[PDB]
Amino acid sequence: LRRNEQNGAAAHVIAEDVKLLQFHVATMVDNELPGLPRAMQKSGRPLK
Amino acid sequence: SGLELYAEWKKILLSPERVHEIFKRISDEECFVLGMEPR
Amino acid sequence: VPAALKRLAKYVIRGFYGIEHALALDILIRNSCVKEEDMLELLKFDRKQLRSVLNNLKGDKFIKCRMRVETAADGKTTRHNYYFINYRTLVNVVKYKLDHMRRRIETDERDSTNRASFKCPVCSSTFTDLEANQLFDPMTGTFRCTFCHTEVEEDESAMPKKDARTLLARFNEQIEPIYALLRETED
Amino acid sequence: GYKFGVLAKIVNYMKTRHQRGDTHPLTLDEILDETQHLDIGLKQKQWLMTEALVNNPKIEVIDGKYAFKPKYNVRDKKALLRLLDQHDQRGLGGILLEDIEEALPNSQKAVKALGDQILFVNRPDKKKILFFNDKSCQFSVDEEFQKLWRSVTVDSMDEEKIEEYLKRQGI
Ligand SMILES: [Zn+2]
Repeated sequence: LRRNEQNGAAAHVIAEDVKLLQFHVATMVDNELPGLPRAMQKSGRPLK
Repeated sequence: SGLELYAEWKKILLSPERVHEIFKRISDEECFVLGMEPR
Repeated sequence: VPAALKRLAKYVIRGFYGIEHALALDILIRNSCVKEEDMLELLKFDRKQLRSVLNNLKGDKFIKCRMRVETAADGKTTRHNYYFINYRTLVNVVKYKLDHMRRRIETDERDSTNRASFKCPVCSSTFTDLEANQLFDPMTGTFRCTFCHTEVEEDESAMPKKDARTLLARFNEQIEPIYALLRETED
Repeated sequence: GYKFGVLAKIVNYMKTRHQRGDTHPLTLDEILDETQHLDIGLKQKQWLMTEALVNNPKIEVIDGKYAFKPKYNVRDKKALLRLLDQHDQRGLGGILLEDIEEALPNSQKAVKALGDQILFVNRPDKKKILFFNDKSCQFSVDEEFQKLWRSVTVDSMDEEKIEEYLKRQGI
């Protein structure tokens, strides 16, 4: 995201990147969010 | 809708920074009214 | 619509903004009210690239956007977008981009001072004069990090600061002309 | 189907003639003899003459005999530059480099002769779009200045906070 903002990347690129960043942060805080995908550990086991 | 906010009066996405700036603009006295200790 | 406002908008947009966006501002100048689809047809650019530029423009609120609903002869639901430039919004948005440019330079200047002078190669990190002095021992007679066991030189810090100072002067000269145009606008 | 690919073949033959270089317009019946269109019915030819020949923009009509318009396609680099200037003035937009290439021999040399006056933009299909430069106003933008621009985001700044910043800074 920092590099995209530095380069002035596409607004939709930055929007999707911010969406993924929000997803990652919220998932780290809580992996049991209602009606949202679960973050696996590349082996099918949901992260704690 | 999931983990994103939409403000509809027409309807636009509400980025976190907007809420951050609004909360910063909020004064300390209003925190007591809202039942949140400012300090 | 005095010509002075148009002159300000043209000069600022042409000198201190992007060419691809200036292409759209040209359409905005040509017509006060344009359909979004008509703006697309005039622009002759891909929808995805245009929508990226439009998202940037929406964020900066350079041009105000309104939504209008009307019933077509066929009767199928249709969504119609109108974008039009507002001088009062544009003047402030441009002016502040200008203004915050300076706050950034001042913050960089202050960070330069914030950085610590002492730096030690074996350590590979910046060190406070404080830490260097505590590491120094009166019996040994020389001041030297306790941990790495090598002398510390501060000359390396000086160089980049001097380079930045030169850049700031060039920025001031390049930004000089636009302020007179701004003054003509306030007139 | 019937009576469509034949028309396409005629139009392609016209392009082949133009790769030949015969500016002199030709008779439609002679074109049919060259393209082996005698078998086709006469009525379809008459319908083509009345409607399709006029609709086709490339086709032109002179002294009762049909041929391409030698004015439509670019012939000299100076005229290309003038056309670009007129298109910029009237908001037409740029023209496709593939069409300009088939129009004009050594179009790439023409563009090299243009140099700075002509601005070319790449496209995913590799087609090149050309825009005239503005002589009246010339400006230079430096990369460091563009970066210092780029970081700052007014979208972060809230409109009321905008008018408030002006009022605070006492002006
Ligand atoms: Zn050390």
